[PDB]
Amino acid sequence: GTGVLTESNKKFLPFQQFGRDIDDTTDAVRDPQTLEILDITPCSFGGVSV
Amino acid sequence: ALGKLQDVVNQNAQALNTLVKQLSSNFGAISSVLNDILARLDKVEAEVQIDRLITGRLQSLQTYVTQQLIRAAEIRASANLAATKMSECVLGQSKRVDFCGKGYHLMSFPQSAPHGVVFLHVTYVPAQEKNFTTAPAICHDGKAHFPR
Amino acid sequence: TMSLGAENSVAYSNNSIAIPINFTISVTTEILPVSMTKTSVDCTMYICGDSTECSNLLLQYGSFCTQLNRALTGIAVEQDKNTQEVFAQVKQIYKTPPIKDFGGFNFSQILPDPSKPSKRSFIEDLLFNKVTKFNGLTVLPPLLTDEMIAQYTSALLAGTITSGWTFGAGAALQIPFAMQMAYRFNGIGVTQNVLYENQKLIANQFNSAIGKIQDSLSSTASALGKLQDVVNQNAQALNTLVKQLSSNFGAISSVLNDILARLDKVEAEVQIDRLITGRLQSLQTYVTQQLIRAAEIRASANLAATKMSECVLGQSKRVDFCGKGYHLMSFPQSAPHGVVFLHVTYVPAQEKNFTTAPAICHDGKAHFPREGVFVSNGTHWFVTQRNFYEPQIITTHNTFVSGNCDVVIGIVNNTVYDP
Amino acid sequence: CTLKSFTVEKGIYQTSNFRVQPTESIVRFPNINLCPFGEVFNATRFASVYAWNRKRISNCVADYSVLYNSASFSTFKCYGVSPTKLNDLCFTNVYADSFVIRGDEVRQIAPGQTGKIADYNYKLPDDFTGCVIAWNSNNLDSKVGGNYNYLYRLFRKSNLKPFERDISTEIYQAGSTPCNGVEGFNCYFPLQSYGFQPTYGVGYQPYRVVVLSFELLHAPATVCGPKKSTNLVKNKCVNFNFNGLTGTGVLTESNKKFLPFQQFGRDIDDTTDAVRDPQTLEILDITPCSFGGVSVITPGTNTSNQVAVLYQGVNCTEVNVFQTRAGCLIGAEHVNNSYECDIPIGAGICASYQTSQSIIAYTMSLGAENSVAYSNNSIAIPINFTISVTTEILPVSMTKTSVDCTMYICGD
Amino acid sequence: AYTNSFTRGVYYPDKVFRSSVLHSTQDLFLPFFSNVTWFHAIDNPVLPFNDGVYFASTEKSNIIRGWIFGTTLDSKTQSLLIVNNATNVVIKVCEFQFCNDPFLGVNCTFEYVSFKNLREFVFKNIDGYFKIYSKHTPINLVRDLPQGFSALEPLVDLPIGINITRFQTLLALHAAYYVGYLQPRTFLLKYNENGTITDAVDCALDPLSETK
Ligand SMILES: *[C@@H]1O[C@H](CO)[C@@H](O[C@@H]2O[C@H](CO)[C@@H](O)[C@H](O)[C@H]2NC(C)=O)[C@H](O)[C@H]1NC(C)=O
Ligand SMILES: *[C@@H]1O[C@H](CO)[C@@H](O[C@@H]2O[C@H](CO)[C@@H](O)[C@H](O)[C@H]2NC(C)=O)[C@H](O)[C@H]1NC(C)=O
Ligand SMILES: *[C@@H]1O[C@H](CO)[C@@H](O[C@@H]2O[C@H](CO)[C@@H](O)[C@H](O)[C@H]2NC(C)=O)[C@H](O)[C@H]1NC(C)=O
Ligand SMILES: *[C@@H]1O[C@H](CO)[C@@H](O[C@@H]2O[C@H](CO)[C@@H](O)[C@H](O)[C@H]2NC(C)=O)[C@H](O)[C@H]1NC(C)=O
Ligand SMILES: *[C@@H]1O[C@H](CO)[C@@H](O[C@@H]2O[C@H](CO)[C@@H](O)[C@H](O)[C@H]2NC(C)=O)[C@H](O)[C@H]1NC(C)=O
Ligand SMILES: *[C@@H]1O[C@H](CO)[C@@H](O[C@@H]2O[C@H](CO)[C@@H](O)[C@H](O)[C@H]2NC(C)=O)[C@H](O)[C@H]1NC(C)=O
Ligand SMILES: *[C@@H]1O[C@H](CO)[C@@H](O[C@@H]2O[C@H](CO)[C@@H](O)[C@H](O)[C@H]2NC(C)=O)[C@H](O)[C@H]1NC(C)=O
Ligand SMILES: *[C@@H]1O[C@H](CO)[C@@H](O)[C@H](O)[C@H]1NC(C)=O
Ligand SMILES: *[C@@H]1O[C@H](CO)[C@@H](O)[C@H](O)[C@H]1NC(C)=O
Ligand SMILES: *[C@@H]1O[C@H](CO)[C@@H](O)[C@H](O)[C@H]1NC(C)=O
Ligand SMILES: *[C@@H]1O[C@H](CO)[C@@H](O)[C@H](O)[C@H]1NC(C)=O
Ligand SMILES: *[C@@H]1O[C@H](CO)[C@@H](O)[C@H](O)[C@H]1NC(C)=O
Ligand SMILES: *[C@@H]1O[C@H](CO)[C@@H](O)[C@H](O)[C@H]1NC(C)=O
Ligand SMILES: *[C@@H]1O[C@H](CO)[C@@H](O)[C@H](O)[C@H]1NC(C)=O
Ligand SMILES: *[C@@H]1O[C@H](CO)[C@@H](O)[C@H](O)[C@H]1NC(C)=O
Ligand SMILES: *[C@@H]1O[C@H](CO)[C@@H](O)[C@H](O)[C@H]1NC(C)=O
Ligand SMILES: *[C@@H]1O[C@H](CO)[C@@H](O)[C@H](O)[C@H]1NC(C)=O
Repeated sequence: GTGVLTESNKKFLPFQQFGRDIDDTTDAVRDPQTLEILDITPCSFGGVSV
Repeated sequence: ALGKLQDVVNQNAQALNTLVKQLSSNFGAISSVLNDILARLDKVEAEVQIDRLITGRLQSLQTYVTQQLIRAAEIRASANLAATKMSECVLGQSKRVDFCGKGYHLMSFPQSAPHGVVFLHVTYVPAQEKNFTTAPAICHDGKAHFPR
Repeated sequence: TMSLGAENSVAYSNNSIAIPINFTISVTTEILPVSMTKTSVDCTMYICGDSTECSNLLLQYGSFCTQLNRALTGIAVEQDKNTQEVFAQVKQIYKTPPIKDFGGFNFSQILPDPSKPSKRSFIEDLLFNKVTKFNGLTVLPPLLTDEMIAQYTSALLAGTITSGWTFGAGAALQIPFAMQMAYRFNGIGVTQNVLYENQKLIANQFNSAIGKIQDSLSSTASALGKLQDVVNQNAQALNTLVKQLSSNFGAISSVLNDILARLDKVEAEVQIDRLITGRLQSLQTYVTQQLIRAAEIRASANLAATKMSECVLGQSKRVDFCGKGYHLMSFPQSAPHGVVFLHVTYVPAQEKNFTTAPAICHDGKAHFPREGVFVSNGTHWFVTQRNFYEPQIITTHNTFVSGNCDVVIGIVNNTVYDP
Repeated sequence: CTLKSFTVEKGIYQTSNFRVQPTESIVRFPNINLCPFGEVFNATRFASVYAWNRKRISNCVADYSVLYNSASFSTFKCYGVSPTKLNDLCFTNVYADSFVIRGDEVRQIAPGQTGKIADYNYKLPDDFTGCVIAWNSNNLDSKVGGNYNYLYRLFRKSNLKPFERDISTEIYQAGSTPCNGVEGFNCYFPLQSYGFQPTYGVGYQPYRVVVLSFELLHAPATVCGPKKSTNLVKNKCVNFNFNGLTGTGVLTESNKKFLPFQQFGRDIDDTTDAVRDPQTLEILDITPCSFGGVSVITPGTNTSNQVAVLYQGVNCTEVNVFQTRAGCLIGAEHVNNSYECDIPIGAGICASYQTSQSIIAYTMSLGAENSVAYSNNSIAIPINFTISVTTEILPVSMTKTSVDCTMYICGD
Repeated sequence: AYTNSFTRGVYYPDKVFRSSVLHSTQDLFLPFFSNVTWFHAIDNPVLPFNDGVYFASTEKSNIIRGWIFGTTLDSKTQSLLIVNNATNVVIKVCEFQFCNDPFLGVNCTFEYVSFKNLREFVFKNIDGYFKIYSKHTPINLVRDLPQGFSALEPLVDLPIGINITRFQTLLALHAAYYVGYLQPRTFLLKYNENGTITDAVDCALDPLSETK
């Protein structure tokens, strides 16, 4: 994916590896090397126009 | 049930939730996640699958813009009616029956609301009928008199 | 090369006026569509013929199918709204007394007729006689049946005949019909004694004009053309949607069972997705054209609902809104998927030209008419109203003073009587 | 589940479609001859490929599994049909085209191909519907010293059209030389013999081909699979198969005057509306199995979880139970009165709740009836008034969305 | 000699029942108001077949009782022969050297058996299958074909797989007939309530027919 990662308060149950969005893509993750839970947010808040 | 404004919020929210849900669908590809096709199949193997996503994502975005052009035309028909009630009911006194509340119209006051307007139409309603005998004309000294 | 009309150099002059000596009551028929047939189409039953081997492919397009049923349901619900906005304007079901003592006017062709199994008027039965595939498709009934729409056009007319303007503004207040019509003459700027002095002639002109509506509607095929056109457009749109099921779209056949009965799954799915792709575009085209066509019917239902309120529940001052002339009154008749208005109108007739002047000099004062115009026939000067020639002796009652004889262009010398 | 909510407000909701499931499956075929494919596939000698032999196959029952199960065949490619399906199907006629060919050249016997056999010996239509069967025939068709009895066309003026055939031995012209009916510099005899010897490599050995062309039409079928007929059923929802025409519906006797040659009947919009039974010869009308919709009628769940159901456009015999003009309505206490509409159903029917513990359904009230007190000299005049404030709400704008079409479609 | 065909030569285009419908079809038809060739039986010249033939005759006791079709006709190629003797209809494809003008005296590749009136027939050979349609009617005009309408009904369909470019009728010997050629045309056909075709439009005849 691509975005801003921020460590977050979404308290996953021990079996859950991911949290998901309405298009089924990732909204949050657990790190493969740590019990840290990360929110994922889009760059520029979904791009922007000029 | 004062719902004409909340019904416009609901229709635009329901149209966007449908537009976002349409990204989860396969349209006949191996997957709905575009990165999981590119991360599994090598260029010309993947382009055949990605064109199914592009075709279905064009058709679902083009469906949304078409329905929004139609929803926008009825919001404009309502904004032309609200602009006409501002002119004829607020800035004046309407003689048009039921345009401007019911009863004979005296005044209106415009209140703002989320995505809309509210008119407090003030009207005179006649309220206690009594029966009387009546006549077209009065005969006096052989002259017919009619009321002004 | 087409002709735009007869050419007419109208006889303008700085001191000439024309005033009508006589009038015609005219009745003219306006027809508006108000709703259209409440179709629906089950997108799965249309596309896949209800075959599971196809339905499991159709799920790959997700929510594409439910939003076609959302659109057709919204179009179907607003047909009952459009029918309510027009007819359901009356709060109570008014009815006329058993005796028809309406001052010489004859409503028998306009009012209900309990000879009929549905209680439609004589003219409503002319209208209902002149207006004239089973797998995906479905036709829903309207909420109001024609027997209930005919009870509204009966109440919305028994109120008009017995009480005039008043049943729109509040509770119906009864008034004699010969007096109702006097205040409708008074509303177009014709002095009310013009009705009472001509009441037999005016009622004969009205009764004769309603008689000619029977003949126009009985004889002429194009008369209800606006309603028949709305019926024809929806039938032509359905015929196209159904004939598109026979289209091949690049499959081995257009018959879905005959693909499934010839090919094995991995070979059949490649053919069935061509039919799904074409049948989905065939249905999206229909629903888009119906969403646009339903907006044209709604814009006509909103017009019909305001002609109902302003023409039937009132006395309109808006030019050509309630028919061509100085509008007096209008009567609603139901029609298949529409409404018909009979617009009773005053039309001035038998014009005569007179000499006129802006003001009249007397004692060096200028006199102006309170109501109407000054005219002369040569030897004498008179006041008249504008829309019917009734000449009166000029007096200090029918005139008002301002200024003096030096100020006004085209002022003339005549004695003003002090009564 | 339709509304994606645990609470639902007062209304009528189209939740589901209803349709009658078929009860039984009916199979009908002519009572007709185990098919003479053996007289083609096991013939002693096959034709030369330039002069291929066509047999009409008709008036028979054919178990194609005798062909497609067998290990004896080197290739079984099939187009517009899948071979395991052939036992279920029926056809007007079948044409079996048969010849000997060199084994490498068999790849030319398919639609869309080009090369000297496809071009000048035997051309398929590119919209073929049929199967191509081929096998190595070395022990049948090769001989010591070479078998010269089998030939191919090397030359022609122009390519064959689909199923065109050409016997001519006249001298081909390969250049500007006028040949005048004799060989020479750029003038040659148009046919070549294969000369098959058993010493040859597999690509050079003789192969036998049979091509089956299926005459699939809505005309009466004379070739069919072995699939057995059932007895007939009437006035009931059934799945059916007449001569390979699969369908679903209700079968009923009808007055349709089929002329003696007519086999099927059709509607205004070109759907199949009737058939004649291949054994019985009775005319049967077909109508679809009943369907409509399942509009669920509810007060709000904040009032009650009690519910009524409208089988929309359906008749109650096909599903207290009440037949409305809008469809069959199911609930309790659907009782005779009139009220203003709470929940609409259609054709003047409406429904509403009683908290006596029930959903009413009734013909709607239009309003209170009122004979106005008219007489030709009576007027009513109001002695008093009321100043009334009426709230009217109007939409004016909607949220200014915008979408980046590239980022929506392609996600960067 | 020549005659106007009027609206003659319509036939049921397929084996499907239809009723109360205006169906449209593209097939080999005799064009409306086509110019068709008239022959007296006092001869049977060899005639071209083109794409197919409409044939009609009018004789007091049936003199026309068969036809030869093929390219050489004389059976030096597979030649189709049709004859009827008032007890049977007899049909053959043959290469045996039968006579060059085999009037009915008052390889067997295929074989099959089964002005007082106007007798009408249509012959066509799509996919090499020889199709015959016919009608008989009591109409008594001598010179021209009768202005009016009737639909020809399919009799026969022979899967002979064979080429034809010429034909010749056969006469009873010890009366007139008409010949016109089919062309690929679009028609609109009116199927009645009882499924009979009772009217038609030739969609390329004139601008009014193209409008219809
Ligand atoms: C009102 O108009 C109707 C219809 O024009 C008149 O009804 C006719 O009256 C005659 C009287 O002899 C009857 O014979 C007819 O049967 C009636 N109907 C028609 C259609 O002609 C009626 O007389 C008029 N006047 C009143 C007071 O109602
Ligand atoms: C005003 O016009 C009306 C017609 O609109 C005239 O009424 C007709 O007059 C003739 C001759 O007197 C009669 O035969 C008709 O029966 C009348 N028609 C009706 C419906 O009553 C009327 O005479 C004109 N009046 C003036 C003052 O010009
Ligand atoms: C009404 O119009 C007629 C027709 O124009 C007028 O008659 C003309 O009058 C003038 C004198 O004012 C003459 O010169 C013409 O010869 C007359 N005849 C025609 C045919 O124009 C008439 O005067 C007008 N009446 C009034 C009171 O203005
Ligand atoms: C139009 O002009 C005539 C002129 O004759 C006016 O009528 C005359 O009026 C005087 C005074 O009232 C009478 O003495 C005459 O006997 C009248 N003559 C006629 C022929 O009636 C007339 O008043 C004017 N027009 C109108 C509508 O009143
Ligand atoms: C109406 O128009 C006519 C001209 O068309 C005016 O008549 C003129 O009046 C002046 C008055 O001083 C005379 O000097 C001219 O000789 C007149 N000309 C003609 C041809 O008559 C008339 O005055 C105008 N009316 C008004 C009120 O201005
Ligand atoms: C209208 O009448 C007035 C008098 O009431 C006329 O004005 C007088 O005209 C004469 C002759 O030109 C003058 O001697 C007077 O001085 C004028 N004024 C007064 C107050 O007498 C006037 O000319 C007349 N106008 C018309 C158009 O008839
Ligand atoms: C006006 O007159 C009418 C008719 O006499 C009165 O209406 C009747 O009133 C009685 C008693 O309330 C009712 O039972 C009848 O049903 C009424 N008849 C009709 C035809 O409506 C009426 O009450 C009088 N007064 C007012 C204020 O309208
Ligand atoms: C390996 O991964 C585990 C995951 O729990 C982590 O605790 C540990 O520190 C990691 N060790 C190294 C050497 O990467
Ligand atoms: C051909 O011969 C074989 C010999 O075993 C026989 O079983 C088969 O039935 C015959 N017919 C076909 C079509 O193979
Ligand atoms: C089988 O064919 C004959 C042909 O005469 C037909 O009469 C018969 O009804 C058919 N058999 C059955 C069991 O229907
Ligand atoms: C449920 O019912 C109570 C009492 O009628 C009411 O206060 C509450 O707002 C209702 N809630 C909903 C979600 O309708
Ligand atoms: C309902 O179906 C039954 C059986 O088909 C029939 O007798 C009845 O007339 C039908 N009624 C309506 C109103 O459809
Ligand atoms: C039945 O209801 C109707 C209105 O739907 C009403 O007119 C009628 O009087 C009622 N019958 C009884 C016995 O109450
Ligand atoms: C038919 O066509 C031929 C062409 O030569 C012509 O001689 C003949 O007059 C035509 N007949 C009619 C009736 O037009
Ligand atoms: C039919 O035969 C003629 C020779 O009489 C020949 O020219 C033509 O090409 C043949 N057509 C076909 C389709 O074989
Ligand atoms: C039958 O066909 C063969 C081969 O085409 C030919 O030699 C023979 O002459 C034909 N029979 C007759 C009677 O001509
Ligand atoms: C159709 O059939 C009916 C019933 O046998 C018959 O009376 C009628 O004359 C026929 N009409 C036509 C146009 O064939």
